[PDB]
Amino acid sequence: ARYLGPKLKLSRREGTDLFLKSGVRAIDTKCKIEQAPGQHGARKPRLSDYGVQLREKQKVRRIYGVLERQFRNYYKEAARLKGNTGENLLALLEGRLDNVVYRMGFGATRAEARQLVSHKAIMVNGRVVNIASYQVSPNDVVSIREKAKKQSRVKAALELAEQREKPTWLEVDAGKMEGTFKRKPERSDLSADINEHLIVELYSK
Amino acid sequence: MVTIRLARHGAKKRPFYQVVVADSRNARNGRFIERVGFFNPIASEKEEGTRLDLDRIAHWVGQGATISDRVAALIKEVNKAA
Amino acid sequence: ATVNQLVRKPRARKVAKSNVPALEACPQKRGVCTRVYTTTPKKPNSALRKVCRVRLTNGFEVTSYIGGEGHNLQEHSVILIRGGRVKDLPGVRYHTVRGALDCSGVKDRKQARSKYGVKRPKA
Amino acid sequence: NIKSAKKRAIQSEKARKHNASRRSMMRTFIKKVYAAIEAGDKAAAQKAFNEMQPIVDRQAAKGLIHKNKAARHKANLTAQINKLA
Amino acid sequence: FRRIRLKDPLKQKQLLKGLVQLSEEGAVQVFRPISNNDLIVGAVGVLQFDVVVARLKSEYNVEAVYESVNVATARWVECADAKKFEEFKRKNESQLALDGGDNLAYIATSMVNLRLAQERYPDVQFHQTR
RNA sequence: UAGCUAGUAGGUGGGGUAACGGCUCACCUAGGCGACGAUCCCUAGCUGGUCUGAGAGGAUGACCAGCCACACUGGAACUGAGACACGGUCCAGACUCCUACGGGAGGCAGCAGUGGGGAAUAUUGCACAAUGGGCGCAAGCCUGAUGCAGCCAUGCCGCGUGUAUGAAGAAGGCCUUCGGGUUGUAAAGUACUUUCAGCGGGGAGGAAGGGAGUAAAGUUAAUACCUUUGCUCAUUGACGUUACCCGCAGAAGAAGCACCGGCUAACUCCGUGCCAGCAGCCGCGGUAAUACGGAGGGUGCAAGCGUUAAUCGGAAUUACUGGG
Repeated sequence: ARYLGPKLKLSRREGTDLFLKSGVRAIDTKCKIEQAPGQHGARKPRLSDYGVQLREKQKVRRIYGVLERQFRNYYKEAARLKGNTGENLLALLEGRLDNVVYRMGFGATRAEARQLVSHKAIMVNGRVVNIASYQVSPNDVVSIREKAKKQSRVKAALELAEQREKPTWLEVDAGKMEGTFKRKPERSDLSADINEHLIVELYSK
Repeated sequence: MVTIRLARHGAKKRPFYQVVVADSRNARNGRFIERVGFFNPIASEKEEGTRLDLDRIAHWVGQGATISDRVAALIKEVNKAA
Repeated sequence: ATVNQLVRKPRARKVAKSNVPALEACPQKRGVCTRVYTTTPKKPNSALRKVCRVRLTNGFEVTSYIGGEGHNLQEHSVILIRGGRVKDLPGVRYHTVRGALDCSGVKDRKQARSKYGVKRPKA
Repeated sequence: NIKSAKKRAIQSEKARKHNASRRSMMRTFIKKVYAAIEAGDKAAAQKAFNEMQPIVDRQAAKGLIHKNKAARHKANLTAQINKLA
Repeated sequence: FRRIRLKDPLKQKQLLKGLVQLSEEGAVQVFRPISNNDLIVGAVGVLQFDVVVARLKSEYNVEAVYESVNVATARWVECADAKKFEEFKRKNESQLALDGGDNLAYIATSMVNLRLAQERYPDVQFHQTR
């Protein structure tokens, strides 16, 4: 299920910062980014259309931590909704529970947030959910139970939440660790860089 | 002989009965005339637990349908003055 | 065009024959596997390819290409037959399954071991 | 086959004479009236019809005849005996 | 004693099942080497004509006439405790043999190999199965 | 496969069917089907549906459900409202078994299980606790249907096999222009945690009913009997050492499979040398192999991964949409 391997080599492979190794520390520059994905990083590829589509797909997948079959299921759930497919797909990727826990600042990295969800700590609407594939409904409230509240691992990782953009579509209390979910995010609000059009052109065939 | 009985739908360890008018010689999930209402035994307190249209049931009582014990208990659940 | 011709004689779809006559769509077949010898291929190859004439259990006489490096076949040792043409031996339309029945696996293989039936390197 | 409910077999044996024997005597009375049809005597035909009518209605009563076979017998036999008379 | 070499090699499955049925018994314990041929019939007695007559049944049709092949001393069954028999499997991976009941004794060709096995120190929660 | 049909086509009358009916008999005429495929051969249970496909279409219809047909083979009738009958009868045939040899018993295309076939498919398990069916006023009885339990990664889904930190950028392997790089925050070390397994304790829900007693209203001459409704008591679980919750201990028990010339994601070194060999197509190997084998590294999926077999799409290469 999980990758559980070189989460720093993937950002070198894609070139952009995938935020897998975020941590308490800032931008590292400790792995020679953009110039060494591996042994043959000095090579310049031909980089065709299917190439940039597959690199965009793997980039979005290793940002959001979703496997291939599960992301194909998310695309099937994106093509059936209203509006357009590309906005719906990123709304479904944001509607994952671990991504909401990550945007709240409850954990430094995304895998740490997934481990915090999994080990009976994250509770939404009074009902504890361990699997990160929970589709977050609008107008919910996420928090941490009292038996797992502030054993320091939420605490210092919350300080990283003071350095992030702190987006509009969700609000954290930061006094009792009780988040509040709100309306669905606009396309022009989430990270401003990733391309849904290559994902649509890949999964259209 | 016609009867009003449950049909036992659902999954394993997840029962969901279908109160339905059918002949006694037909199968439990077999051929039926028409369906009327439903019952869920695991329907602890939420927005809906049991729908039961008493008009068609009274019509089949006017035809001669033998009501089983669970359907009679559902009739005593859907009480005229309660 | 000329739709009345299709009214009289409808457009009959061609029923293309299968590349492997494997008796009503089965994955594998089990044969007697006689006649173990080497076959020199067609013009731009110039090699010596091992082959075996496999009398199947349904009566058909097929000839399957012996894969792998080394084998223990001598007119016997019932094996398993899989489909697929070889494109190097005209007349051969099948392959031998290694790791299957009596033909044992290929000695000292590490890479590509699910094909050719070799186990994981134990040491 | 060995069965606890084999009693329905031999009891049907107990049926296959007796009821059929009644059926037997029923049709012979019917055939007797056909003898009158081969005789030409309308008085003997009426006497035979009056002899066969209550017994064939009794055979229609006891579940052997579905009172439409015997009704057909009464109908066409009445038609024959008043066509002859 | 000797072997199984499977005359009339069609339908090995009657002996790949039906002799494993006899392998649980006190007289017969079938030994499977890795090379998938030359399966050893275990006998504690001498007269293996019992199994040869037993090979002529409803689910037994293969003959396997005997000859002389030398495998010597009894295959002393031993299954050591965890984290330690793994490297014992790794160092001589061509010198193992499956048994009746999924066991691995060592392999018994001579007394000197059993002395090397005792020199190898296999600390074991020992069960004889015999 | 171009002619087929003689109860054949229709009519009158008799009989027969729960019922129209050449369904069946006596008489009369020569009709009836057919190129908008009659008769003959092969194949096939049909359908709602499944898979694929934008749609139109194509294959399939295994599991759920309706109908039909069958119960070792063929034929026949009786009982019964309903059978021309799975666990009913008789006759004829084939195959096992008993015989005291005069004669009889049997039909797993039921649940289990076995021989053989095949590449391929399970346990000779628990109980009527719940539903339904049969009988009984009822209590109660049967139920291999069912509710489950055991096995199989057969398919889908989820979780874990640790997390954070950690440079001497250690040892070993591989490459080298022998400067160094790669494996590699990977491993060792340190600090926490134990999801899931192991053990020890609580513990729902699937449970409605039914039995005894009491009270009230009907019924009746009757405060007696019986029906119905409150109400009191003892209760009804195969699953079940249940789901779920708490506690103990220790990272402790838990990661493989394919690919690396292009299609299509990923590179070198060594060993042969048109030999061994790979391959789904272009194809490689003839002493400097990014294609064979081994080592290292990377990529992809993940308790699954590759190969084989089948259907559809791509294939507008069956063109009705949509070709010449």
